Amino acid sequence: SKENLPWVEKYRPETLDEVYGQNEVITTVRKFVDEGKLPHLLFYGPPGTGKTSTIVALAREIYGKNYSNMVLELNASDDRGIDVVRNQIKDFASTRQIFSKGFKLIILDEADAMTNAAQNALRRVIERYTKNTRFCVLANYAHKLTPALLSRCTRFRFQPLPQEAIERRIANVLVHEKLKLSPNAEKALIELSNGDMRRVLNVLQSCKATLDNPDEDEISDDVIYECCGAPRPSDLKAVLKSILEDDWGTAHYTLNKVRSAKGLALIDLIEGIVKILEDYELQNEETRVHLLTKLADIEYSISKGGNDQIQGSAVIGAIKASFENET
Amino acid sequence: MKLKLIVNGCEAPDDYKLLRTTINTVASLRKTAILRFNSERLTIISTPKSSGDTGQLWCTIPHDVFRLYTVISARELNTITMECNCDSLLSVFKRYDRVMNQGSSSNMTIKLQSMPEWNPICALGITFEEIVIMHSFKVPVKLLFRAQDTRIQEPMINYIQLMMYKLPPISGEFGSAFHGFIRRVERYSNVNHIHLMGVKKDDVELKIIVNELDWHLEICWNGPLDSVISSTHEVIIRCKDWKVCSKLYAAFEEVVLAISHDESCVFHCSLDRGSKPRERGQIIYYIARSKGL
Amino acid sequence: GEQWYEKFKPNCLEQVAIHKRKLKDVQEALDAMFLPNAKHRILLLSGPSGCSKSTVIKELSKILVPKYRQNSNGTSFRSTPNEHKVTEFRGDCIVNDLPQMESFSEFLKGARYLVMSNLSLILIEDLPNVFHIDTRRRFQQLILQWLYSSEPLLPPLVICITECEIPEND
Amino acid sequence: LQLPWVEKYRPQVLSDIVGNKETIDRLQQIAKDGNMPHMIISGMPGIGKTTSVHCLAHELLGRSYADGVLELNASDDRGIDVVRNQIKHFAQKKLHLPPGKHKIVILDEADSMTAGAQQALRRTMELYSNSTRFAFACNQSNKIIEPLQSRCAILRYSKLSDEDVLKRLLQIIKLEDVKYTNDGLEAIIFTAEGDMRQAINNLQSTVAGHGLVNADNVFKIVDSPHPLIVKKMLLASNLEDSIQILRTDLWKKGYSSIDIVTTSFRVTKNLAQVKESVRLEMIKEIGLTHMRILEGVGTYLQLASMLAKIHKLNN
Amino acid sequence: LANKFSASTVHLEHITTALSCLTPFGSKDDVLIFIDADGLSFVRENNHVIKIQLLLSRELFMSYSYRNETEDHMKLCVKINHILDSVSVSDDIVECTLSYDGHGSPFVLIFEDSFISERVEYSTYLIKDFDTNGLELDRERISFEAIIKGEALHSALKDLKEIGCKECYVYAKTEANDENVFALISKSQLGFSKIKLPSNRSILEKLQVFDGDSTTVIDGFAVIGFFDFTSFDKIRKSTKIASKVLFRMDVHGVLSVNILSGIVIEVCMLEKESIDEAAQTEIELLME
Amino acid sequence: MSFKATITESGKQNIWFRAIYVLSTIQDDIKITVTTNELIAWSMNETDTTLCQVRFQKSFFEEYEFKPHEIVFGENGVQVIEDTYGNSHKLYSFRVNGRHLTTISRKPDGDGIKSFTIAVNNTSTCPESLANRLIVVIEMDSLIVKEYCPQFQPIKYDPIIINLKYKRRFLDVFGLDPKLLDVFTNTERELTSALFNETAADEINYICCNSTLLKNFLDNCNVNVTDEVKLEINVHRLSITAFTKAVYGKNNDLLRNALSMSNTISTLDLEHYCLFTMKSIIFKLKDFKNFITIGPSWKTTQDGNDNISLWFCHPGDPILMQMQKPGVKLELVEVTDSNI
Ligand SMILES: Nc1ncnc2c1ncn2[C@@H]1O[C@H](COP(=O)(O)OP(=O)(O)OP(O)(O)=S)[C@@H](O)[C@H]1O
Ligand SMILES: Nc1ncnc2c1ncn2[C@@H]1O[C@H](COP(=O)(O)OP(=O)(O)OP(O)(O)=S)[C@@H](O)[C@H]1O
Ligand SMILES: Nc1ncnc2c1ncn2[C@@H]1O[C@H](COP(=O)(O)OP(=O)(O)OP(O)(O)=S)[C@@H](O)[C@H]1O
Ligand SMILES: [Mg+2]
Ligand SMILES: [Mg+2]
Ligand SMILES: [Mg+2]
Repeated sequence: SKENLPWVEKYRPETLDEVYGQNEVITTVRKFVDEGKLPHLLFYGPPGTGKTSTIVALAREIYGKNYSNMVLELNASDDRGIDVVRNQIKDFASTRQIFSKGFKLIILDEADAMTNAAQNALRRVIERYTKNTRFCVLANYAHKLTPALLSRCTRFRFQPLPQEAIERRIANVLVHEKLKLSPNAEKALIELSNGDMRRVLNVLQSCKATLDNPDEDEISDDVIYECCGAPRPSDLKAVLKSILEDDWGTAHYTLNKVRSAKGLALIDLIEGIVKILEDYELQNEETRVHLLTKLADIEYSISKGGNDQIQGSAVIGAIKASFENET
Repeated sequence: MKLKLIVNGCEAPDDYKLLRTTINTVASLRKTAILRFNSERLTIISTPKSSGDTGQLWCTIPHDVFRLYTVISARELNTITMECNCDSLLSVFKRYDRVMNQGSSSNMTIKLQSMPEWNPICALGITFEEIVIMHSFKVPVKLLFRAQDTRIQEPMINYIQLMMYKLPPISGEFGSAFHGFIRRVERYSNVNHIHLMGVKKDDVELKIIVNELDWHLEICWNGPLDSVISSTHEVIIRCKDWKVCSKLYAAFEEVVLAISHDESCVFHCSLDRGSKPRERGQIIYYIARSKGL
Repeated sequence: GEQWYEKFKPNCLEQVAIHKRKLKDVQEALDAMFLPNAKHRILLLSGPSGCSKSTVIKELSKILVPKYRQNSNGTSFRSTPNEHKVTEFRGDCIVNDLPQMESFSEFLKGARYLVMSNLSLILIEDLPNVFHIDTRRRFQQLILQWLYSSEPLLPPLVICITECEIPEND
Repeated sequence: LQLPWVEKYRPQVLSDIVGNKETIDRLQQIAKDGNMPHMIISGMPGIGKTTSVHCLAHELLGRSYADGVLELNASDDRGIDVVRNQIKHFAQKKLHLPPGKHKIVILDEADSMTAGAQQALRRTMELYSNSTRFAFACNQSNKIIEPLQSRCAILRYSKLSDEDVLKRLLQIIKLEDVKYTNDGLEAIIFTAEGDMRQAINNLQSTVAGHGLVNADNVFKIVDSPHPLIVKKMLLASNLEDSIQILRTDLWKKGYSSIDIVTTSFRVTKNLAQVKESVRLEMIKEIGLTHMRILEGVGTYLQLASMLAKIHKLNN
Repeated sequence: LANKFSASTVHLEHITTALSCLTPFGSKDDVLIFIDADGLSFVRENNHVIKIQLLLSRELFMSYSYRNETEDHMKLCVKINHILDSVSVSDDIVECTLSYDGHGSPFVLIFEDSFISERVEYSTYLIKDFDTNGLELDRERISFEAIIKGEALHSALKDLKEIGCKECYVYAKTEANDENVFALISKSQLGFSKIKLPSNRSILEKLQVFDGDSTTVIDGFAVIGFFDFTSFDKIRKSTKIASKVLFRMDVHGVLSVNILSGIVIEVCMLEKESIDEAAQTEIELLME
Repeated sequence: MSFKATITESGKQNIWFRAIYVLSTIQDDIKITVTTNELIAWSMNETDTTLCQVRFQKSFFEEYEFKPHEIVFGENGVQVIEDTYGNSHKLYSFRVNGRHLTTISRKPDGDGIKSFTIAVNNTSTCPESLANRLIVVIEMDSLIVKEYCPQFQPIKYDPIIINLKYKRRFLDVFGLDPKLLDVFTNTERELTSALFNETAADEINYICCNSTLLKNFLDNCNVNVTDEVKLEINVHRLSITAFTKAVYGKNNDLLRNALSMSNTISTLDLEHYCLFTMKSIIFKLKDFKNFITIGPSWKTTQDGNDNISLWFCHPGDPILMQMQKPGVKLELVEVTDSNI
């Protein structure tokens, strides 16, 4: 059954009606299919915005139960070399229709991983077979796509999911499976999602697993932070205040206590402090330059692995030195 | 240094077949082979070290095969060591075999000659008739130094960790069945590494396995297999080695197998001859663990 | 209809757009290579595109080959005097019973016979598929065998290589 | 399912091609005279290279187009064996074309052929040039080996001007009876960036999605080009403004960091407003950021630090 | 036996010959096995444009046991690595038995000889969401139907394979006075070649060109189907053992081939999207 | 139809296919010349060192029609040749890919051919699509018909008369065993029927030998190893050796190993031998090896046995090999070494 599947797959939209946050694109595609004027599509966007789900739902709507033999889907997991493009795709696009269901769709998922030769060969396949064949190209990085392929496909940008769409989908998930989510917990979940629905679903599943009895227990912000392990906003505010106001010893003690009470990671703390500082009042540009450069260098050092205490002291010193420029 | 050999296929067909088998086997493994002509016997060696890894083939042919056997040299035991291209000798041997099949009593004469027209490099002047057309072949060959010849040595196999397996004669009632058993695994496309296993208590049984994430091939033998005068003995070997063993088994009768657990495989073939009994020519093939346990 | 660079081709050695010094050097080298027992066996001409390598080679052959070519006694293929001053290798020839890599070999093993009464200048401008590793190795081995060959007589061999870059291809 | 207008209204005669008037007139004269030489047409994608070559071949041949044109392309195998057999036999084929005409081998997207294929093409052109002519079409002319270039006349197609795009768009709109305004056509031209295929596709999408063509309607389907936003981000007086542009117009719109860095490098290459040293330092910082992103740290903080370093260099 | 499905037989040669018809469909694809009381069905689909379905009847198997009363049939999937060679096989009779116990258990094939015992296990795979039954022929509207001998069709397919055929044209025409024309026109490096079957009953038996309806037969209309030879050559092996071949074209352009040898093979292949003008002109010239 | 010919015999089909395959072996494109009396399929390599000719008489085909006056398309292939007897001969020559012709002429595996037709149509009422295309119609015994229209390029014919000169020299020098007189008369008849013209410097050597021995020797030879072939003729024996020359590199290192394979027979075994009074000649092996196999394909029992005739002269002069069949003539010309 579907109950065994992870929520990221159990709650995969089955129809375009369940797709949220892409209203303009959804309406444009509805009009295209209704008027029978669907052009070559290029869905460009970051991970987990609903490109694969949207195209699958569109294919279901156009055909219905024939989606198996009306659509050819190729992704990175499959071989997509020049030879594959020259034989399999060419054969699929050069054959007549089973039931004259409009056209044949080719979903080149994760096409940004295709080789340049494959794209060059595929451009003329796209151009030659367009009377009864359609192409959809899904990508997260456009610079990996050849300029000609970009020009020959109508581009649709999948923006990060707005807050309202994610709230609606969370409400639908809660209704489907008995569970309660506090407004503060929902706000924290939205903040940590950063416009990714996969993160939303994974965190919700893990938070339900965190709750002892998922029948009468309500998800709270504390549960969300404990499950995700990310710092709470209060900890970030306190550590920033200590760094910007307290002495070196006090700041070191505060940071150590904050990151040892819950075993927090320094990368998350630095990201939170950066986000907080990005919306502060600065009277000098050199302060911002110092903050940005030093913090970016510290994150780069952290990415490679080093001494945790050294990096924490580096963050504290960089912040203190940069903020000394003011006044 | 004088070398003169005379061969007659009509007389003593068994030893002629032995020579054919040795030449074909050496030519089906590598490009060049070592020939040691001694006062008592002729040795044909196919080894990777020339002048797991690939296996080694050693063939010993008694001097009684050749009607005339004149081997004279200044080295001990009048040993003459040569390096010869297997393809040339193999082609000459096909020519002689078809000439004999056409029906003739001609004798093949092999001599060593120096070539000033062309590590001294010499030629083998293989000459035979065909009823008459004179067939002559100057096969290039390289004379090998005494020390270099001494470098090549027969592999040694431990006899305490090894158990011999006696195979049914090819001419017996079980010969065809055992040949089919051997060839069972020579018809699968992607199979490259077979897994031979021997179980003691039919006193003993031999099985061939192929394990894969998708495939599981397993062949048992139910015929009477004897052990030449503890039950876990397995070895992984390439399919080419097993095919070579299969071809070898189809020619000889007293075939013996041995599996040194996770160490190697030994395939021994002997040709009995009546008279005490004459020296028994042998063919020994050593196969190294392709993958191992 | 005919393109001018083909219509207005040189009719003599004096119409070739080649400097005097380079022309004299090529003349001397080629004349030396035509001697009964010539020290030099291969003339390797390298240069950019359209610098008149093949043009000057052919123009010099038209004058040199008739001078050294031994007269025949009615052994010519046809009644014509066998106007074959230059023998060139064609890299797109696909005969039936021959592997591709063996094509050039089959050319060279024939080219050796174009000496004395059958004297002809062997020009190699259309190289085999040297981008194939095995083909390139075979070509190098054949050239080495030609250089180290042990025949009393060989025909002059000229290899014209147009030095050019290979654009970065996908 | 009607065909898209990019293909429905594909020009069939050279006189219907807008822009590059000089080269199109030269092609018309070539078609009239018929003495077509070997040629290489290079230019930006979607400006009328394939269309121009096909129209020239059609005008030259007519009833003999099918038997006198051998169209090869990237999607079709174009190896050394192909040159050895198919191209060779086509060149050897003896036709009966009018006195001043020759067979045409259209090697579209010729900048992707293998080196061995081009080396064989050298000989096939050296031998079969009396009755066969080659019309290479590519984006970069240098991608054809020099021996082949030596025999071919080079035509570089320029980027389409606004006037030609507007004229062709107006003709298409009149044919389709599409309702339009001035601001909408201006926006379509601005977003086209000289690529007429992109312009036609955007116009069709806008009309099919919203009906009447408007500036807002066009902007809905098509966003502002990424390079212009990046250029505005780079050319800034205050670091705060550059950060605001990067956040609102690039990060929040769903643009990956790698794309932003690559476009920043491309823009800095062609920018001519500051001294060489400043541009050099900007390129250096962009390269450092690209390195730090390729190893996994594709965060917004890295781009912010890159902008801060660039601004410090400017001052 | 104590298994959901267990069959045993001695006519291993027939099963091997029938299974040898599945080779041309590649080695990186998969084979669907349908188990039912009626018998065995082997299904392969390639490029979503060609499919083959081979039926093995109950009578062929000496003993058949289908104890899965819960479901009238069982679906399983097997990867074709070298399974074609596995079921390929001296003097002594060889008994072939197939065993399968529900989903999650390997498909077991055991060969029993006088002194040799073989057992091979094949792992199963998740059934592809793609429905292999999506490609079928509509019986209501059949453009034309033909009956041909297997030997002649196999010879023609071999001839096309030899010349390196690249594109294939199936041409069918029915005229008055018992005039039947069935031809294969190959576009290849040779140019355009034509192979026309005779009007003799022994080779070409009986023809209709309905024009779409399956009821009325008209005379003068020619049905032309354009195919990629890659798909068309995948039935040559099936035709080699064929005793009779039934061809059917519908208006939609799907080609159906029934191969009768008590083993029946049904193949459906699609037609190419469009026909080039030069190809049509050459077809007209060749047929005049 | 401008040109029409048909074959209705299995052995004739076999020999035709073998000849076409050999010609495709020598050269990628085979040259077919059609005349009122014969059809000549020939080839020559790029080095101009080997020339292979196979002439099929009109009797080789049950039906043979040649109407050059009807040809309109490809007029550049029509040629006219003057004759010594005040006559003009009209011929049409074209070039056809040898591989395609071979792949069209092969006998199907299992099926039999009842008729094999070759036709060229370039008349006034010739469809444009059917212009400069060779028409081939193959009928199977099962009433199946196959049609092919491979492209052919018109060309001009330059006759080779080296064989004529060699025959003239051979007759002048060596012109008793009645068979030798019959050979002399046959050579004289060949010289006279041809529409073209006819001390110590008149070296000429002739050897007629049963093709069985040479064919058996050559079948075993491998061209990849034994590149060269050397013939030694004495007054007592004939030796044929397939050999290779050793090549040594920088430090006297073998760059290419040398192998020899020789067969010697007595002159009594030879059918005929005539020497100018140990004569050694050297040439290539591949073309001779492939050429010796064309004749036996027909497997005829009547007329004469399968004998090969060899003519040669001083080193460096060409060597000529000749074979005959009831309606076919096979000729091979090769260039020999000039070391001595
Ligand atoms: N608009 C949406 N509405 C509802 N659920 C969504 C939406 N977008 C994503 N999801 C959920 O998140 C999952 C992500 O599926 P995808 O469509 O493959 O995401 P994506 O945009 O393709 O990410 P990439 O680019 O493939 S890494 C879906 O299976 C849903 O469970
Ligand atoms: N005065 C001239 N001198 C030399 N070449 C000329 C002259 N006039 C015309 N040409 C032609 O210009 C072409 C260039 O000469 P080539 O010798 O073929 O160039 P190249 O040195 O061979 O370079 P590649 O390798 O062929 S691109 C030839 O086709 C010549 O026939
Ligand atoms: N100059 C032009 N005038 C009119 N329409 C044009 C012009 N350029 C492009 N188009 C239209 O855009 C379509 C595509 O143009 P193409 O010529 O195929 O693109 P392109 O210039 O060849 O780029 P490549 O090389 O294929 S990536 C044509 O079919 C026309 O409808
Ligand atoms: Mg996806
Ligand atoms: Mg040149
Ligand atoms: Mg183009």
